[PDB]
Amino acid sequence: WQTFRRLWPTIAPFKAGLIVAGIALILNAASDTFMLSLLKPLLDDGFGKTDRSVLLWMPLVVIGLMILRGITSYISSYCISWVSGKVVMTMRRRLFGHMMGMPVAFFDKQSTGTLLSRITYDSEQVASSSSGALITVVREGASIIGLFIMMFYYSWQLSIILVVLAPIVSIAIRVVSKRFRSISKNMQNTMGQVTTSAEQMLKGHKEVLIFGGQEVETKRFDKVSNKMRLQGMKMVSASSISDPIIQLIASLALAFVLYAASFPSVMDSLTAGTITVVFSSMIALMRPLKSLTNVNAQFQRGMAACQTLFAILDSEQEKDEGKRVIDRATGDLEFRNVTFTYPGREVPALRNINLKIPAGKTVALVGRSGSGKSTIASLITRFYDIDEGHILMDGHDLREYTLASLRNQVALVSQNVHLFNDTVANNIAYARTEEYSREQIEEAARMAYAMDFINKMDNGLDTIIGENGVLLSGGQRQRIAIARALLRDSPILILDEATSALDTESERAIQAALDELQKNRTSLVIAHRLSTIEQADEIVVVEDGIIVERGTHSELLAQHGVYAQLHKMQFG
Amino acid sequence: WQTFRRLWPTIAPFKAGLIVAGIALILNAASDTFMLSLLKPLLDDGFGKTDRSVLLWMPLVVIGLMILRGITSYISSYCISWVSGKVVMTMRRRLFGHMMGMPVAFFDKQSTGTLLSRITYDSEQVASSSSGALITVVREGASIIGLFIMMFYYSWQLSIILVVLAPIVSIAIRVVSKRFRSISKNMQNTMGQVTTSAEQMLKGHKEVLIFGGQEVETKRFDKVSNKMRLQGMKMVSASSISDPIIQLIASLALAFVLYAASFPSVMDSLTAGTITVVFSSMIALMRPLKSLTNVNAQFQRGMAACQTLFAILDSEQEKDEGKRVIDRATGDLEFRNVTFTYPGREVPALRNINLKIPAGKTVALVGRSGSGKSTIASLITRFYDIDEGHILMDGHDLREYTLASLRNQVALVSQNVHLFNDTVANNIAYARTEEYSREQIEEAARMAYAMDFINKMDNGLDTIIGENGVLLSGGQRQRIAIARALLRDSPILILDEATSALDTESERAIQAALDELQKNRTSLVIAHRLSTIEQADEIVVVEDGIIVERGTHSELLAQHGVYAQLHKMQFG
Ligand SMILES: Nc1ncnc2c1ncn2[C@@H]1O[C@H](COP(=O)(O)OP(=O)(O)NP(=O)(O)O)[C@@H](O)[C@H]1O
Ligand SMILES: Nc1ncnc2c1ncn2[C@@H]1O[C@H](COP(=O)(O)OP(=O)(O)NP(=O)(O)O)[C@@H](O)[C@H]1O
Repeated sequence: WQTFRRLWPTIAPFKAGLIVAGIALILNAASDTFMLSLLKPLLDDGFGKTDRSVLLWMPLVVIGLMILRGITSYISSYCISWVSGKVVMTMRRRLFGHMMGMPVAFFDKQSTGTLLSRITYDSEQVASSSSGALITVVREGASIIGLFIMMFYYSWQLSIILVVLAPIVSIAIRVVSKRFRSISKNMQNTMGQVTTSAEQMLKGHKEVLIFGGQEVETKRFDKVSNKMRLQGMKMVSASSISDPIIQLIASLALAFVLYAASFPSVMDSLTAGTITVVFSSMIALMRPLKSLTNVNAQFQRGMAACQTLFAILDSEQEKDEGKRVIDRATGDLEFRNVTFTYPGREVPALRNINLKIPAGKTVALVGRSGSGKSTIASLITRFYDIDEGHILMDGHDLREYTLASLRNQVALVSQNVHLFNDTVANNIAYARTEEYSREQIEEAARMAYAMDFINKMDNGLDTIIGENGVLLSGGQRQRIAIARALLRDSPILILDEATSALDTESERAIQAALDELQKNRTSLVIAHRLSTIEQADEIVVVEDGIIVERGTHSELLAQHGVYAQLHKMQFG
Repeated sequence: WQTFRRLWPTIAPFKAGLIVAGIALILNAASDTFMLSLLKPLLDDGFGKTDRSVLLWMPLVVIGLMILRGITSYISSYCISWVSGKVVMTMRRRLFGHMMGMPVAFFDKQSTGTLLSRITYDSEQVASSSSGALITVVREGASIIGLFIMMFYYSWQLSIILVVLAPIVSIAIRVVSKRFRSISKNMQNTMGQVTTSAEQMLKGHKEVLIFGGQEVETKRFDKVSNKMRLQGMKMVSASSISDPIIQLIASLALAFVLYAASFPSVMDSLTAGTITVVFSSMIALMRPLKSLTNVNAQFQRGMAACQTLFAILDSEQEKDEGKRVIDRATGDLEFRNVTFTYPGREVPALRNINLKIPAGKTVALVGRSGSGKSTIASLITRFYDIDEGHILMDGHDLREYTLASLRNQVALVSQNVHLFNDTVANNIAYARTEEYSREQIEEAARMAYAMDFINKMDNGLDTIIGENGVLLSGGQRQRIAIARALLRDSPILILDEATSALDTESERAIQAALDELQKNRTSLVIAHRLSTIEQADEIVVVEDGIIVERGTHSELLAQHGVYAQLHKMQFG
């Protein structure tokens, strides 16, 4: 029940395997009563049954076994492997999704590696536990149930020995079990870190070469790798001494039987009938119990694992939700005295900031490399659901709106763009339906000045791109990121320094293209190369987390207030 | 021997565990002969030995067992878990390193996820195999050796049955074994892909939200996850039917004994002495063999795994090597008619390109967003060890030089910069020795216009940065990447569009800083914002994979050849 219990819910839909495998167990039990009912007799009494028994019962061994034994063995493996494989893969399925249901700074804090690990490794653990362990915890479990209810009344004297050591083996084992849950848990995170250190290794290849520390890396790894072999070794050894100690408690109630057989049987009451069955039943029961211990380890490993990720899944959906779902979008972006800071208790990266970007209009964000530009940029699309103030899209605040469509009401080109490992078409197509017309993309790639090189590379939009635009120019990439963002075609379009690395001529080319389209929609462009703002409906000069000037390329320039300054630095 | 064999080398240094665990096995065997030499007698003959036997031999059961049994159980677990834990973690250790010993487009082609996976998952497999399997393949293995040499001469008649089914069970099993090696192998890659799809998930979070396809992702995952539960299930079921089929061959030679016991024993020669021991020995031998099968599975899983990564490690060190190791570096970069293309058979991204950058001089790379700029940039530091031509640092070609110091002869600021998850200090410090003076960095961060914001954020250089500069501005990051690259202080410095996203004023600030330092060293700056080139010792205008103009801001401008064009587009 309880934690264990809370896991049965996800196993429930798969219980058909549990039962079918338990029924397979039973049938092999029957196959044993018959295999005993032929093997021992033809043993010594062999030349005593050499005719009728011998001959006529040979084809019943091959059939008794093949049929029952064989088909039942494959009934067990059959339904057991199945019940686990599904609960495991269905487990990791549930996390994956929950993971991305973790909006915000979650992904900011911990290394992606630890998360990645959780899916892979943690799920696998809880898997083995559910299947093979439930089968034996109920098998050797029911074996212990029969032997204790047997010695119970059948020999109330020796059962007064079981009621002195049963609670002692049970308590000593409950404890070793908690250190099992724990040692495995830590064993997990460790495995997780092995991952992280491995990701960095690869992700940072370029660096690591000129870096001048490939070995500094080797070192970091050896330390983590090792902390793994020893993390686990820690548990395995803890489990090894765990067995012989329980043998002690077993060999204790059993030796107690020998002490009461020297005096109490020499007082009858035990005789050669009970000093045979109560003792044989003792030396027997200690075996299935001293097996349930060795497998308990594995059951814990997984159980503990369940609870780790049971919890990670029980975490909080950083995806707060509103209600109002809109399909239309006149991009009437508006937000007042919105103040903002990142992980809670620190110093605001954006103070009392008021601003309105009416539909069709183009508002720009320029300021010192460090003012909340990119911040507010991403803050529009709720990535941080605010600090204190009001941000509303058409009179309605982001919250009033459903995160879902809200984010469907905007296209973006993040300062540094991230891409996938598909085809050009796709990296653009993976932009809402993931399947539009070959036209839209053809067009988008063109109205993004890129159809020329797309076509230069064989396979065109069908060409495989570098994992995160690795096998091609950043400009090319950026353009493509602009492509994607342009094709989607939203009412509110944010281009966070979308020019970043561009052939000046090519740049201005897009600029023209932009003007042509953005002429209707609401556009919020935030770049540094002023050249692409001189003709914006309004420019928001912002420094040190706070806005300082709203004006036309003209007003600003004339005003000589830090914008002008930058427009001076413009050249020289 | 062979593949299996080739793995023993890495297990060798750990064989002390193998032997100590085998000696522990033996000792438990002796503990069994004595446990039989007390348990059966006190069984029925209990009230027949109720005094001397009973009493005086009880403390020898508790000691016989505790001592031998207990200490031997912990001797087995002890040395076995150890031998594996080391061979596994030492395995993944060897790959990790080899992995980064894979210079070039390796990391370009396949998803980092697959590699990451290999370490984690593949190593674990070969681990279990080595330990638990070698123990039982030699245990149940030697058990089969004794039973076959026994029935051998002891009953040459029934041994003429073993020499009819032994080769049949052996061949049927050798085959199931190959499908074990295979099904596990594919099972691996699958697990690998589960990883990749999971990485993308997280890495692409930002996207995936505005993306508008969180569920498209869910779908991709379910398909891979599932392909996993079924990949493995495929093997497990294949193993399940594998057992009952071998039971068939066993139940075959055994039933043959019953057929020759009805007529041949009824011809003596077998009688009730041999129709008891040869048959008992038969029904016995089929058990340890029908166990070696079930564990063989696990042994294969790992064996196959060894060979997968045995090979991945046996791959080619894309790190070709030279000989000449230099410590000094007057940055005399020089290279003629060097042509270059990427993955072999395609169209050159750099043609006959000749260029010399003499020590102290500053050569710039500008051209259309698509010309081999970043390419040659990275080509200097050998990342692609060339196509056809000559690139030499001080008369000596890159090859003549040792990759090692060669890359130590240069500092770089890649178009898009990659960072780690340490402290500011470190992301800069991880730049050769990984431990310099607090000054150098203080200075580097300053002479990189960044000490101001570094100090604005609490903990300063001791502050924890975002996994790959996530929790701070790209400008800030870029500057830091410049920091790192600046502190190292090399003779040849390449700044690939190092300004990318910078506060114009801040930009020019660095520019000044650059001039001050680069005044002595050899500097190759390749940007787009021309403003930071107007005063370069020479500007290399390059378009469509080929150079087209070498001249001063002046000559070029005056010449009116595509450079001027760009310098016109400069504004407007
Ligand atoms: N995750 C974070 N945690 C704390 N502070 C942050 C975080 N992200 C950004 N900041 C702060 O916000 C500013 C950087 O972000 P932002 O203002 O969005 O950059 P940006 O406008 O793109 N600047 P730049 O890239 O230099 O043009 C600085 O004041 C940072 O200290
Ligand atoms: N790994 C690669 N495999 C194949 N082609 C590549 C690869 N990397 C770059 N290219 C080609 O080389 C050019 C892009 O690289 P490069 O010329 O270095 O960019 P760049 O000069 O930095 N351009 P930009 O970033 O736009 O200023 C294009 O013609 C690409 O198709």
